[PDB]
Amino acid sequence: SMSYTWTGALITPCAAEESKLMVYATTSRSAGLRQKKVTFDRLQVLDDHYRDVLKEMKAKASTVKAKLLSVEEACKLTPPHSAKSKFGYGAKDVRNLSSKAVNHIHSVWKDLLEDTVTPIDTTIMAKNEVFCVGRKPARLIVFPDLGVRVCEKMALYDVVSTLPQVVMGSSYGFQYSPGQRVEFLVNTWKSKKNPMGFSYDTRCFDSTVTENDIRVEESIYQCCDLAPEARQAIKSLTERLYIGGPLTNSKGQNCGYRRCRASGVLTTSCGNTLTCYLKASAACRAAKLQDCTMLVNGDDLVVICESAGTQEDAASLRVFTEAMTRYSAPPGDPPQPEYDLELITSCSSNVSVAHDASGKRVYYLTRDPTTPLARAAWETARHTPVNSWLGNIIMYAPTLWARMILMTHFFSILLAQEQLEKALDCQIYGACYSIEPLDLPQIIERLHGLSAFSLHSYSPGEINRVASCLRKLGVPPLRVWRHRARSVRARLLSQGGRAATCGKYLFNWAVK
Ligand SMILES: Cn1c(-c2ccccc2)c(C2CCCCC2)c2sc(C(=O)O)cc21
Ligand SMILES: [Mn+2]
Ligand SMILES: [Mn+2]
Repeated sequence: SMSYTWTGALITPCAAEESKLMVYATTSRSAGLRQKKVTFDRLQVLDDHYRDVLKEMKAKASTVKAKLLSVEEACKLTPPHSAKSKFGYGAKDVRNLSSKAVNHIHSVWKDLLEDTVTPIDTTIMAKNEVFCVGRKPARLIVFPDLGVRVCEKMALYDVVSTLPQVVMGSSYGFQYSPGQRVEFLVNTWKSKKNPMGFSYDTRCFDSTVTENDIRVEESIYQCCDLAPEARQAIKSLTERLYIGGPLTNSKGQNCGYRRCRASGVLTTSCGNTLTCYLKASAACRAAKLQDCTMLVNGDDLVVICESAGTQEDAASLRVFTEAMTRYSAPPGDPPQPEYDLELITSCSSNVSVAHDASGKRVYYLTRDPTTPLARAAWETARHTPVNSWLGNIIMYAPTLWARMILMTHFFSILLAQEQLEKALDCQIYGACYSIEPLDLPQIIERLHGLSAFSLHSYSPGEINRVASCLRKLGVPPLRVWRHRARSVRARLLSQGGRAATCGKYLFNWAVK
């Protein structure tokens, strides 16, 4: 079946959007190009490898017990800036347990229990994201109304937060902080006698997810020991929402119909990760890969196994790809065997190595800095809700580029504007935090360890990547950042207190 059908009505913005300050932001103007790419017929043919892996996943899922959340619990766990309901209340009313919201949520719940067939309405919007130099079109986001979204937590929050780690174990990527993720990847790599690894990412993954895939996911959830109302709600959600439904634009027009994964539902991440794990584990068996270990984060897969030799390895990957494709998930770019862990990129990132103060080798997670730099650039001139700059500084604190460029430039600006003490909203790991810049040393220490303030002797390859990207983008070279940092550090130190703590920890590297 067609992943989507379209009426011709346009995907419309609900606010002024911005396409420029090179660096661009996606807008609804490009929605059409995305629509075209994401619209196609799915062919899927399952085989015994698939059935066998599924069986094993269900056996694990059958050891999980999950509860319903009360309306109140689901209200409190609703994010503060999520889109308001069409029924007269918003997130803040949900979070503060307003009778309007609570009564509507209860009525949505009752409807889900009493009707398991009527397709539920969704809104479709174009995502506004910043990229750098062609242009990629806007990604689409499909979500139901706020009341429905609270009900999804009621039925499934306890499931999505407990089940995936049980079914997928160490392969469930979302359990890992950056350093833990590296630790898993390095230990896996070092465990193989002659390691080979590869990344795979599916072309339009959400569009490739079929009705059957979504029903198989539901059948995994129903293996859990659940309350009878939960079972009914999960069924109803699956039939009325997850498998598909009508799409409405921001102006209330009907845009069409969805027969694939909606991107804006509670189960998107868990379900995509489970479905990718299922197809990829079965594809590892088809390909006959030896001593396979997988890491999955949605449709971002890394596989590390024992090499069977160069040509053998190249042929097995084609076999893996062929299996993935029969299962509905062809790659954007064909996977390539890698024999150096540093060269495997997944979730836009890769493992690299540096040295701590003692000279000990320390592995850490990095990435190509072009997008982070471009987003930081945007945020110097505009301003937004996520403050990706700050998020990158935190998640990529041990990297040469976050330390030399992002930390420097941003403290430079905070100092100049006297806003060291002003908290900033920052979206990280799906949550919105209010972060004070002076709190960074503690945050980084907790997330990455003290060695993050002491890494040196970066790998040549990583240093040259940073240098190249700066050259490509016309940003000053590393020597200038070091000079700037020495100045930033002196200034911080001059202020004493916590400002000095920042200078000392964040900018220890810039000292002579
Ligand atoms: C060009 N440029 C950029 C930049 C612009 C577009 C995309 C990425 C980085 C930047 C970004 C500014 C925000 C932090 C990362 C670098 C800077 S700083 C600078 C200077 O002369 O001091 C020049 C630039
Ligand atoms: Mn993909
Ligand atoms: Mn992906």
